[PDB]
Amino acid sequence: FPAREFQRDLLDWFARERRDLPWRKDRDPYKVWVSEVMLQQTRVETVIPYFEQFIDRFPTLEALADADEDEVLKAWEGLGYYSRVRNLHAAVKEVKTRYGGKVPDDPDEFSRLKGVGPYTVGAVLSLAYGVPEPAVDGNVMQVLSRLFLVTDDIAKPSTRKRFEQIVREIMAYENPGAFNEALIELGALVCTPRRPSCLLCPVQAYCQAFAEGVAEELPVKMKKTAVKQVPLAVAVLADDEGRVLIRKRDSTGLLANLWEFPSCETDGADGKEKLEQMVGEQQVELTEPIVSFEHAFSHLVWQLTVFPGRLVHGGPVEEPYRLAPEDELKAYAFPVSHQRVWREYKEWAS
DNA sequence: AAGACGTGGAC
DNA sequence: GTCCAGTCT
Ligand code: SF4
Ligand SMILES: [Ca+2]
Ligand SMILES: [Ca+2]
Ligand SMILES: [Ca+2]
Repeated sequence: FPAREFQRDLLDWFARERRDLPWRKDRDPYKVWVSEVMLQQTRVETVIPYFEQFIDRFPTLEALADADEDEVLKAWEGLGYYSRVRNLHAAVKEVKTRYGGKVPDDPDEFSRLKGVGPYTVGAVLSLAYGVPEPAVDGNVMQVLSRLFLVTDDIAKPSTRKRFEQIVREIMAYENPGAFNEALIELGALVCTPRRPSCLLCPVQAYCQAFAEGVAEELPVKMKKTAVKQVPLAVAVLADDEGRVLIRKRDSTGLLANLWEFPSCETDGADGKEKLEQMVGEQQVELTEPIVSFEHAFSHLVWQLTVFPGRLVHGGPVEEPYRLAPEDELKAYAFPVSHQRVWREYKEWAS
């Protein structure tokens, strides 16, 4: 494999075409690490405003570590896959507590941190510290599957390990961070899933898939399974003084530690009744439902139905619930589904 | 291994 | 509608 003629060419292309993204302003390990977590299964264009806002709020690792969990989650509100930021928050706290605020440059110690998998180890340490670890994301797997005509299913962990070995074989130990970011940028800008720009492509000469005319069929990936449908009844409960009842989800599993309007997973069966029974347990009367809408997750679809109701206080509002004046709802981090619940509630109200 | 785990944007 | 931008369990 003509590594040098591939490398020199990839990196020259990158020097010319590299996007001036916010996290490329410097090689600060904290800012890099934040961006690499935010970018997990999230497009660059989506990340940009979140990254800018997050770094303004949490300018250093210490700032992030010292912040309240609710503040950090609100900074992630709407980005999706919220355990990323809970893991990052813990990883920074551990980096502060254990390492005094210096991001480990040891791969095993960096990898020991929550949220830091093989991609994030390679991305951060190669960029920040020059450590020659591979940084294999979807872009890289697309590029390598085409270059070396690798047909193994990339859903398999073992496939990713094969790509990691290829990177180690063709890397540029001279400039590891720049090699890694260049391979990713190639997949971002050129070696795209549909209609890849093979003719423009710098490393076209080395592409087995190009020769064979099969780039549009790679990488190989098993079609996704159809997802579960889940009915969800949601109560929007306001008292005479405009405050609304919300509750914090447990830290285990779906939308962990986010706030929501109280909801009961129904089986499509007696929703309004299930909601009234749910609140009584942990005084309230619900009207007819005002809207029904769906909300997609990667692995299930919520079918939401919103029931207005009136709240009469008969005791202390006990955890996990909170009585929030309308003007303070904006302080809490809500999943997009419940942001829409509230929007629909307000539209109906008017 | 393979399901859990969000969301928006482009086909 | 499908596809697509990592890590924990
Ligand atoms: S020639 Fe086409 S398929 Fe091959 S690396 Fe370039 S863009 Fe991807
Ligand atoms: Ca790890
Ligand atoms: Ca890509
Ligand atoms: Ca739970």
